[PDB]
Parts: sequence; structure tokens; C-alpha cells
Amino acid sequence: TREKAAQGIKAFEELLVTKWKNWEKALLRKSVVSDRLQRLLQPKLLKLEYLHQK
DNA sequence: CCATCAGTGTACTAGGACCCGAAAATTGAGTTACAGAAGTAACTGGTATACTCTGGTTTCTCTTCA
Repeated sequence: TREKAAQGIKAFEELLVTKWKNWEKALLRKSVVSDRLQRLLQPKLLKLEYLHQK
């Protein structure tokens, strides 16, 4: 099994494809938006907390 | 006439909740220790909203000088 995996022989569950449902196409958008908000907020939130600590 | 091009008649998926039972885990009582923390169960002040005469007031005729 390890030697087979080393040769890059895809197991059955790796070649297993499933269609992108519509609610997933919505969750993705909402989640990317939320993650970008968090990533942009974290620096400024930390700066604000540091100013408060000083 | 051999190209092309919807429909069709199905088992075979794809999500999509949902259920059925089993097995493991817990709860619960019983004891007896142990220390300390919750968790009510109790008496005992403390200060305000009505409250009840009361002290003053107010004309209104009169009192007392003047």
C-alpha cells in the first residue's frame, strides 16, 4: 500500500467526484467573505488592543 | 439512406434527513472517613410616604388708649 501510494496511484476515494450543489456555491461565497473580514480585522484589532495596553 | 437528434424506460446513483438497536457509560444507594464550599434558613435594623394636630395667618369687627 505504501509503495502504491508513493507511485501516486489514486485510491478510489481520491478520484471520487461530487457535484457542487447550489447551497455550497452560496456557503463558499459567504465563507470567503467572512474569512477576508477576519483576516483584515485581526491586524487592526491587535493594534487597537496594543494601544489600549499602552 | 445514412447521417442526427428528443424521448424513453429503466436500474443506479446523489443528496438528505432520519431511524433502530446495541453497547458502553452513567446514575443511584449503602457504608465511612475527610475539609471546605455552597445553599438556604432563620431575626433585626433603617429610612421614607402618608398623616394629624398645630402654629400661624387673616380679615373683621372692635379694644384700648390718646
